[PDB]
Amino acid sequence: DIKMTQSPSSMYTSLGERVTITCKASQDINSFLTWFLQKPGKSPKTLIYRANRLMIGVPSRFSGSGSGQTYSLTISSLEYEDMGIYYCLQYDDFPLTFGAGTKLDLKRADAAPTVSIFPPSSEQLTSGGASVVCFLNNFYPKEINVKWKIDGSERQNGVLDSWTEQDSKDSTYSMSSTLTLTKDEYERHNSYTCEATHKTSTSPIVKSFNRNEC
Amino acid sequence: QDQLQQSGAELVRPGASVKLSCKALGYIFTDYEIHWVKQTPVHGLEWIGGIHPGSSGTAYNQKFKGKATLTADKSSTTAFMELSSLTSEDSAVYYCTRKDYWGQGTLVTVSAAKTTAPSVYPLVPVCGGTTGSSVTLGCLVKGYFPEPVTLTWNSGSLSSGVHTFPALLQSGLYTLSSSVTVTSNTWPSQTITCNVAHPASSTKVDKKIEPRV
Repeated sequence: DIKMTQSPSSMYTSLGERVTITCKASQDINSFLTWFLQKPGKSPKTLIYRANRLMIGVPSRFSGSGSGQTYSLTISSLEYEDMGIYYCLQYDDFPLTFGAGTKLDLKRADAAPTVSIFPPSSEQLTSGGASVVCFLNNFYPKEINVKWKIDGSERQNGVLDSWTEQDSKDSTYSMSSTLTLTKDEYERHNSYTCEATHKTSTSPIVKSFNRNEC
Repeated sequence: QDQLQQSGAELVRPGASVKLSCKALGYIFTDYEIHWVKQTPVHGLEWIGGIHPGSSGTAYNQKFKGKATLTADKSSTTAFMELSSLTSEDSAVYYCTRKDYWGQGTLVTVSAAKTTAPSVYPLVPVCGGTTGSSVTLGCLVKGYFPEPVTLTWNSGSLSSGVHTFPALLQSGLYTLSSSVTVTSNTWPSQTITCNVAHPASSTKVDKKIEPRV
């Protein structure tokens, strides 16, 4: 059907520089394009209408451009209020379709995670379930590897991750890994390791524990 | 004025129906068409259909023909959206747009689950030697319904070293973890508590993080 392809999907910029996003439709859409911004729990706000025209209360650092099939939004000076997700909308022909989104994230120096592993709690073991939790706190960039190992073998079923967005105090990311088992399954094996790979070190970061202390 | 004001969040059981509304203010509701857009983490934005307050001409996206139903009322200055025979699949943030101005979105959650108070578990490190210059403690809030939960450490005094995580979903019950990082001279001498509130089921629980014996 008509396809909109946005690029890049995400970037790392530092306040004060020029970013440039892109949409490209599968057929000429003769400048029927809106560019909007979506922010953490807000109302999508239109910045540019009909490919290059501004919108009521919008700064002039934003600037639409392109024609035919390729359209490109510009920000000459990334302000801190400009952080969020940019989409593009084609409204030439039905059905209306949108791009995938482009997430602008603050850039910073590399930072390895601080990993912590946590045996289940006794109160939980009394119910039947056993959750092993790994915390991977304050790292940058976002790209990270977390593997779970039960007595030296990798386990995949029952793993479940949750990430946080950039920390606006240090610009890092945080990770919560939880492997949930029965108390029955849990008690059949002894060593539990949570192993993280990340750009900062060639070797993985390991945190483990033995189920009976040793 | 720009305004478009949407109906409130809805928690609905599977197989039922909801009727969302989108109030227009500050322009002549008759001269522009209203479009309804769907937002899912999994699928990005999707167009459902649009209505003309003026001509009363509706266009539907083939996917949503039969699910969605647009209608309008000229005196109230409102456009409606009856979603029908709901299923998990329809859970999302629904918006109303004119192309230039968007409403705020209305969240729909379709689920069979009844109210379920969480189970708070404390997460202390392992018994032996694991104490460098800082210690990280934890807290696990599992099995609640529905969504909002308040999680605080020592009710506010601890904020620097806190990390709460977006609640996942696990069998239609929510699961949430939170971590805290303090100095070696802080725990376990002074006490660290995990304050958890779940208005719906009226739970307010402090759970101390005791050292493993």
